[PDB]
Amino acid sequence: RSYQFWDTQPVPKLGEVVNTHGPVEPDKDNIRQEPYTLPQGFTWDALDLGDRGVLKELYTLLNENYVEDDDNMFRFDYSPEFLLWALRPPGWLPQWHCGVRVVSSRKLVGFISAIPANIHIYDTEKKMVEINFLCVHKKLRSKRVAPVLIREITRRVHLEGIFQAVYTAGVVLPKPVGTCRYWHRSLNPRKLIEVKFSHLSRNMTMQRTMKLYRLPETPKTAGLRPMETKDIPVVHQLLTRYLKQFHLTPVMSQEEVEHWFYPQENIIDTFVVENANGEVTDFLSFYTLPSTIMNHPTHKSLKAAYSFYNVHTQTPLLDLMSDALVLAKMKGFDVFNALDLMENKTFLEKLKFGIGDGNLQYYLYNWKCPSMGAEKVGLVLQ
Ligand SMILES: CCCCCCCCCCCCCC(=O)SCCNC(=O)CCNC(=O)[C@H](O)C(C)(C)COP(=O)(O)OP(=O)(O)OC[C@H]1O[C@@H](n2cnc3c(N)ncnc32)[C@H](O)[C@@H]1OP(=O)(O)O
Ligand SMILES: Cc1nn(C)c(C)c1N(C)S(=O)(=O)c1c(Cl)cc(CCCN2CCN3CCC[C@@H]3C2)cc1Cl
Ligand SMILES: [Mg+2]
Repeated sequence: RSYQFWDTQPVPKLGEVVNTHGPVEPDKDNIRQEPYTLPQGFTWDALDLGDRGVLKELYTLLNENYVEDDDNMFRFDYSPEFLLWALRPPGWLPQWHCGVRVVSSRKLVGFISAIPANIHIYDTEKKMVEINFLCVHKKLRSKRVAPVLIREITRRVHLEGIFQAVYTAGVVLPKPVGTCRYWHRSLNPRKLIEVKFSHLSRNMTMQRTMKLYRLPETPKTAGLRPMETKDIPVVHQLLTRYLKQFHLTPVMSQEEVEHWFYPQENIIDTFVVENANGEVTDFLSFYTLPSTIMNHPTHKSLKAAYSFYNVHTQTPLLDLMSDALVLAKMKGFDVFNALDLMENKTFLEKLKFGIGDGNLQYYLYNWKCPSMGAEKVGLVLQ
């Protein structure tokens, strides 16, 4: 595919060999003050997610027009409260919640977001942004609106003095820094087979499959408990030290650790291991993101838990993730999803995860560096 838009952007070309490390173009010392022109009848609007009505409008846009599987059976159902968690971390800016509205009706038909993040990439730490929730309403598709959204968020980020970004997508664009693969652990195999997320091996029965994926009723690790306020510093310490081994990671402040890990029901779960000495030595975490199930008579929503950050120093990772599955099961999740990044390959096959179809490509904007294997990627975006 010849990339009409992406060929114009400061990113390496697909199949460019990259032996260097650094920006593609210099920081811009003058920035376009005027928003990019949209097609006639549409206008920019910064979305105040503190206005419940506006948040609801965004919820609806994404609920109806965001990412679907290739067979149009599932669509992500990001909740309003989840969207607040994902889009208002420390340093969030209202101008980086970038909406497109119809002029006449004010209907929300487009969105893109940036949130700030300090990013470690090989031997460099840079203040960057993370781009997510790029969404164009189905009736506006293939009219070149996404490039305008990308240029406009780029402009708004440039105005704040930031010249690099990190982002992920299911599609191949110039040029991935790394490629990960989704893996899936059945928790409720009957429902997953009923809704055609999984399929029964012609070998096996339903009772056999349920027996195969059965988990204990309680976790095995000594002194596992939910994260509490007093754990914020040590969770930060554990995460900071653990992430140094990977080549692409966030560098979180203690306030960011609080934001991303402190438990919020139906959004983010974090459990810490406090040993017999009273020291916190490990933690596991996973976020809540259901998918709407289209066209099934009895089942309307697929409850999925997503592996977030799991830090081990004294508990074996295999055991940590076993307890993660048990906890997810207890809370009523149908499936536990995880990528093959960080050290996840050490446990996926052993804990009966099955490999999915979807790839997640990782990208940097305006940063040229060698690509890395999935096991060196240490960043998880919602
Ligand atoms: C320094 C600061 C920098 C900040 C910015 C950093 C970069 C941020 C980049 C964004 C990070 C997003 C992170 C996420 O949120 S990934 C999730 C993306 N969202 C969805 O998949 C939801 C469902 N799909 C849609 O809403 C639309 O189909 C979208 C909006 C995806 C495309 O709209 P539409 O279908 O109406 O297409 P068009 O005619 O307007 O535009 C076609 C052009 O756009 C290129 N395209 C297609 N898909 C993607 C994609 N996922 N990332 C980047 N580019 C993409 C495509 O190759 C083509 O360019 P080229 O092939 O001609 O070159
Ligand atoms: C049950 C279900 N519901 N939906 C909606 C889907 C697709 C399924 N599957 C069938 S799946 O196997 O679970 C699966 C698959 Cl095929 C592909 C992907 C690629 C995710 C794309 N990115 C773009 C970037 N964004 C920022 C970080 C992630 C986010 C989304 C994810 C999954 Cl989760
Ligand atoms: Mg379009």
